[PDB]
Amino acid sequence: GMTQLELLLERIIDRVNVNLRHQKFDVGDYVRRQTPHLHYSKFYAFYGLSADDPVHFHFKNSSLAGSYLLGRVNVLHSALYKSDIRGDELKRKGQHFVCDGKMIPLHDDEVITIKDSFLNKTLVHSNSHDPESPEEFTIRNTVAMPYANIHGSLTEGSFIGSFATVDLSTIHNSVVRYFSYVQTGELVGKCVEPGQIWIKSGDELEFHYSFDKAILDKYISQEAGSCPTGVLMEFVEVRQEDFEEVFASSASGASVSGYAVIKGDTVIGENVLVSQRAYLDNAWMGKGSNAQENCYIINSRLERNCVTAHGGKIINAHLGDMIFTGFNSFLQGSESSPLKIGDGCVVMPHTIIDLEEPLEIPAGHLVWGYIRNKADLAAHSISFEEFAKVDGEVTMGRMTFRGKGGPFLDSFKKRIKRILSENGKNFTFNIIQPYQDGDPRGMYPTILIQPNN
Amino acid sequence: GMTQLELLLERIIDRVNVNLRHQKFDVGDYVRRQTPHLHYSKFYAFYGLSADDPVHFHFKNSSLAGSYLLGRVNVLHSALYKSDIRGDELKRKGQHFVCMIPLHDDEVITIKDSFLNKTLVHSNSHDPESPEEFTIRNTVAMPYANIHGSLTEGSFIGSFATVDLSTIHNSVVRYFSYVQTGELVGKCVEPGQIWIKSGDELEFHYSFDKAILDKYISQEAGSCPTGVLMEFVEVRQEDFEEVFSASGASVSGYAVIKGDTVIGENVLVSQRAYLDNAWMGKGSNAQENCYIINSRLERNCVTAHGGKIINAHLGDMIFTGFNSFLQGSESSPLKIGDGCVVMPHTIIDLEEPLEIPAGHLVWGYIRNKADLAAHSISFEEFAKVDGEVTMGRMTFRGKGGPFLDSFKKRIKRILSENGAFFDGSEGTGHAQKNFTFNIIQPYQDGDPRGMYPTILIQPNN
Ligand SMILES: [Cl-]
Ligand SMILES: [Cl-]
Ligand SMILES: [Cl-]
Ligand SMILES: [Cl-]
Ligand SMILES: [Cl-]
Ligand SMILES: [Cl-]
Repeated sequence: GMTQLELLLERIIDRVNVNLRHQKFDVGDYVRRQTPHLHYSKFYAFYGLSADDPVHFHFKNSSLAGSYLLGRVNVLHSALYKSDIRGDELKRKGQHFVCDGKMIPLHDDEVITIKDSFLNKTLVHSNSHDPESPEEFTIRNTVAMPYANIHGSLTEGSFIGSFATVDLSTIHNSVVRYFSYVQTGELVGKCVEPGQIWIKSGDELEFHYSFDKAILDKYISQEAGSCPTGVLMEFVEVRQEDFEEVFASSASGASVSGYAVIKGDTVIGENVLVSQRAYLDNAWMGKGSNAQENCYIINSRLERNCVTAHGGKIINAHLGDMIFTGFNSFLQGSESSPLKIGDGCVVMPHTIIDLEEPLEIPAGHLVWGYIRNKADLAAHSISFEEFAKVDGEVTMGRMTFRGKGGPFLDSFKKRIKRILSENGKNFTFNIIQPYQDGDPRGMYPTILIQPNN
Repeated sequence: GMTQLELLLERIIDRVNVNLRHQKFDVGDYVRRQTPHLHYSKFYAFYGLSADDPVHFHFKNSSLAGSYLLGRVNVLHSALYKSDIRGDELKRKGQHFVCMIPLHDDEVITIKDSFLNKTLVHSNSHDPESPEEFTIRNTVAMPYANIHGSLTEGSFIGSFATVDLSTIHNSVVRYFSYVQTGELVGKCVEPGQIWIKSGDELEFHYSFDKAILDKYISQEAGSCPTGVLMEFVEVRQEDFEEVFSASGASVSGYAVIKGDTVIGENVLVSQRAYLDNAWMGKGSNAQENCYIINSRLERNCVTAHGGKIINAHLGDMIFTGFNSFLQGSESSPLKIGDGCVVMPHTIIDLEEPLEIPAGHLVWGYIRNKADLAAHSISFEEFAKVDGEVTMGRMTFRGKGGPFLDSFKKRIKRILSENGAFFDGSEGTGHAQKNFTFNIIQPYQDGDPRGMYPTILIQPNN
């Protein structure tokens, strides 16, 4: 027969597949593996406990192997493998969901509910931005691959590829493939191929970029039945070890999680926030800067007020005042080819800078795509000053934009500003173990954790 | 302002004191301590998970620091410090408590508004008033106490005290006292009393000299237990932390096995058993919290919880009672002949070599031969008794024969259930017929520090 876990996976596969059926996309070989009951029972999982935030966890008929969960989370008939479910931004009862001048009071504390889903090394963060569900950040009938980001995005009946990002969007019965970024409000019954960057707000704003596959695949790709490969993968994996070490484990206004890696000649300035799963190596953090979960900052200097979003990687770079580095960005200079970024620049999500020569980006530029040199930069950037005049359609190679450039640019300024603001929490991670043998091996029993009266 | 744990303890104390108010007994200083929140948060607890037995745990408003829990257990508004709650023998739905009523439900342990310190809870409910519920409520228990098949309520159980197969209500049972009396209501049992009482036609009493007892074990309010017995166990609790091929045999991974220990066939060595240079003959059974050291046990020997055997040679089917301390040495070796029954809370501390003949009943305090004479009797002579007998500090009323058979029946049944008589087919038992201890952690800071949150663990549908 099949073990409970082997059966659990097949049922998830089947539920996801029926929902995705119109996309003729089979998740099976992305999920399915060798005697997982044996692989999974090897692992603990961890749940956060805080004196200051009332606990809620409900784990029912699931596996959690190697996962960390924080906040209020239900895991139902699911399998989470080395994922991070971060419910620290979830709203509380009596708080309001605000929408186009309406305010909807929450009946109950917001929870993250994961149901009939398989999440592999996936980060789930922020909260519900869909007024259909203000009390629940629902992920159901979903598969997500390594280093995916489900950021403030209700997801159902969908597939989220490796290093794919879904941002403040409702995802319904859709495929978002590796290294694709989606911020569209809603994505319904779609198939987004790999290496697409897509922003869409209303009917007067739309940005699209598309990576040359031949180039992208070197950094990240994945084939069904096999796990992801490429530079980005090597990069994160080769460092996961150092994260282990730090788990087992001076500047005014600064906060540095114990759950961050801090390495070499790192200098933490004032008002600097370094969150968990942040990785700093020889990092000079200028006043006001903010490293976020799952970002890497290496042999770099950030002058001031720089925000690095989740999955953001910065190597051998010098950043000025208030640079915003988007999701999953790979900004690699070297010692022979240093990278400079001028004040106020916005580096769009999923930007890959991999220098062959020294490069300096001038202040007040919007940057995207693939950049190795000066020519590439010219083909993959524009100044705020020029772009802010745009009212219509612009094409620059693999990039198209439709709408007003001013408000677009402003959407990014507001976002860094809000992060730097809000930015300016006492808890530990408790162990949870699975069945060690027999049929239920690798499964966790039905567990309900809550506060004492 | 008090923390949640400090407050929890006070609440417990106040409840238990109301129960005990007619005895004017204050449990306060036995329970209470310095910044307990800081101390208890330093510890993990453990719950047993089986693929084979449906899990049930419910922990509400409690601290579990350093404790181990197994089987169907509810812990409510309680503080359990380094205790062992063992529900492995609880009954199941459809089984039949003889008095025959059926159980309509699986039997559950419920501990509520109690404080249990290095206490062993075992067996099940022997009260026909409460067949489906083994309750321990408004109770305080001190180190190395046994609550064995005994419902307790509004009571105090002293250090190394044992309450066996009895319902204990608004009573104080003091240190190293053994009670098996069916029910013990509104009583006060002083230290070092051994009391068995069945119906109206049976009663046994022994009493230790206090000057003597106190050297082995004593406790005063506000302080923890002292004495030889305390130094003995504590000097070894370390070897336990570390730890945490014979036909028909079963040795727990959670047991200590040391030196030149030999595990015979059909041998059952349970968790928290401690063997060191123990030759364990076929059928023998080392239970939780027992110690067997520099000893040879010939066969079918059962050593009850707390039983300690040192530098001894035991024959065939010796029954060593609860919390016994049987110490010989190399210059003073101890021999116990076939079939002997060593009553609960027996203390042998040899000054000279001593051999106990086969088919003897032993109790009390024994260092030499003179003492042995004063503190034992042959089954053959005792079986003749129908009436009253006195032997020094020992008193007996009833029929000696039935009394003896009550012991024999027990060892025999234990052996049997243990699968001591495994032929390779029939006589199958525990030693032949599986879980892990999983961790739980408390709150590490603030107000709730040292507390565990509310946890409900159950099977998947
Ligand atoms: Cl896997
Ligand atoms: Cl919406
Ligand atoms: Cl993909
Ligand atoms: Cl204590
Ligand atoms: Cl104990
Ligand atoms: Cl006492």
